[PDB]
Amino acid sequence: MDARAVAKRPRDPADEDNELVTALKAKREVNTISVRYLYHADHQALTARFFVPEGLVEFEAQPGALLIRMETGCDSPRHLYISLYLLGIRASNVSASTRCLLESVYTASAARAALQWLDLGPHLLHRRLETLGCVKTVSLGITSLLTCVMRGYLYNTLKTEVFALMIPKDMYLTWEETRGRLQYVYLIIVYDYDGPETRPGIYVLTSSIAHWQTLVDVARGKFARERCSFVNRRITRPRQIPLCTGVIQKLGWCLADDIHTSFLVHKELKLSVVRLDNFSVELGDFREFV
Amino acid sequence: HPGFALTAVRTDTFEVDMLLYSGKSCTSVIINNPIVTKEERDISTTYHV
Amino acid sequence: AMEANIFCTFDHKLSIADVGKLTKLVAAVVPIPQRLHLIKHYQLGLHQFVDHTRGYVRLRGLLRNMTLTLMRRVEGNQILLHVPTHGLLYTVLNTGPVTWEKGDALCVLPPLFENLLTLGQWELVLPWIVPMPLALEINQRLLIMGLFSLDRSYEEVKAAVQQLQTITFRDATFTIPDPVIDQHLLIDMKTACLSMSMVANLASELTMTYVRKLALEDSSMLLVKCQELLMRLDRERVSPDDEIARLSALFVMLRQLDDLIREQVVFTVCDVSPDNKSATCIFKG
Repeated sequence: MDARAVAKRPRDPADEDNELVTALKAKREVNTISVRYLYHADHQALTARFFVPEGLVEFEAQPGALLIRMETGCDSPRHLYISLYLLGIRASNVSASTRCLLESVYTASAARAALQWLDLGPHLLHRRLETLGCVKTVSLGITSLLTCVMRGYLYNTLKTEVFALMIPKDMYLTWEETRGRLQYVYLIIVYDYDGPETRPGIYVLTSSIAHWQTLVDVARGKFARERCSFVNRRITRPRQIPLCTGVIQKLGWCLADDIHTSFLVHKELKLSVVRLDNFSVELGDFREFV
Repeated sequence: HPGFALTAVRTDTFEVDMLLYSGKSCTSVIINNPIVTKEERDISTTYHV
Repeated sequence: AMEANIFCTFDHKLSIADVGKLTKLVAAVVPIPQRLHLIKHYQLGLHQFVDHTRGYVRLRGLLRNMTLTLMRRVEGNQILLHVPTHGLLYTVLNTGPVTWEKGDALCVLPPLFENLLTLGQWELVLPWIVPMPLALEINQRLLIMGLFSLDRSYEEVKAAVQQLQTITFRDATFTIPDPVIDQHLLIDMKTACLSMSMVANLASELTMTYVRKLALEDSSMLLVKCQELLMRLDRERVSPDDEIARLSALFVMLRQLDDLIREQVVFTVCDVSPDNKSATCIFKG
């Protein structure tokens, strides 16, 4: 060790040669490959690759959407990768027109099997689902390829353009009238226990609150009817074991000025969505509140 | 013999060797230099060409 | 270009065959007790913590307090461990008995079972990496089997314990160990079970007065239904210092159970090889 080496400025990947360039320099050999500059070299976002059947890809042909993994106990493919837009067809928090439109658009064979698996089991949606962040490419076919980010700023390969995330309008919820320049966005599931079925609601929530206790306080304040329904089913029907009138998962941080309202088109059908351009994904697990 | 005379239908698959004919410069292919993309994992780094 | 690393020196001599045996664990997880720079081999693994009176939940708590590390190449006379930093991605070896799928969430559990290389007074043991639903199921089943420990004499309890002991998952059907030995409970399991049963018992006779006092005021009006539910439970079946002591006992007993209540979401997984023993994942705090 020496003083000059310690004081010297940090190493510079910015202009130092890439490894393949170093090797080809060492032997003095040239391949036809444009070896010098490696794509995705500066990428910070963590990327995963997923294969999906052809039926589900609709509304993902437009880049940007939440990709959800759902479970099926059968021996044959145990997990199926579903989109948030399709998941709305099950929620009771969707207007009749939007649910009818989604039901008409997603009438491919594979989609209805996932809908059967969602409600053919005793367990609620909470235990069945898990979130995978945001999807950003298409390669169509009988089986299509998706690429998706799990800790990311959401961008094209050259970063020539930022990719937004779209949320359907009926699911979007806000609990404050004024927005601080930073606010987080969460996934919200609530259950109605008064009806015969355990009828689930699907929500997406933007809030300037980062601390769990106050967020849960506000959630229990707004969802009081659903909490009362949970208590009512617990008292009314013994030997039944209900749980977690609502669950929370943290999914995103975004700069509040970025939010816009936009329309989305596929199969020359028109959907209404809310849009977040300069979005980023931060992933936590599900958590329960009562 | 029952009171019907059913007809059967079945498929057979063959393995064959082909000859494929074409004319001089009937199709043209336009290509660029191969471009390398990186995917980083701790124990092994992979590149796509 | 070097990076942050932890150096470990095996104090006992290692034969060539032993080094070849250890090198198969290129990227397995290894816990270390403290974040030193030059650690001695006795500290690696969970062997120094295992005991004959102390139980599984003590190991879980110690592992929660433990610092998780990842392995790097083994070489001449030294082995290198890389401590992960949040939100980078790493390669891990699936030492657990359960296969993984894309998008699974993982957490670390103390082990329950080739074998790994040993020395004269030493063995090397590593914790399990398990998907979260199975971790919940196994903790629930082992704790509930701790409850049945008292009634074991009757044959119903034996059959129920056998049924609880078996666990099924995706192409996995292993059996977990019975938490009782010689019809006796290990002391940590006794403390955890007693704490849960006490916090259950205390709430039954404490809530009624405070609930009925608050019933006069609730504009959210579900607390009155809570009071009615407690009264229906009653149908199914003091000096202030004692009261304050009872409240303190309730909350300290609840805190004792907090050792088992929350799960560290250590890893989330990226696509896996057909060599499925090996998989990639992103480290989470």
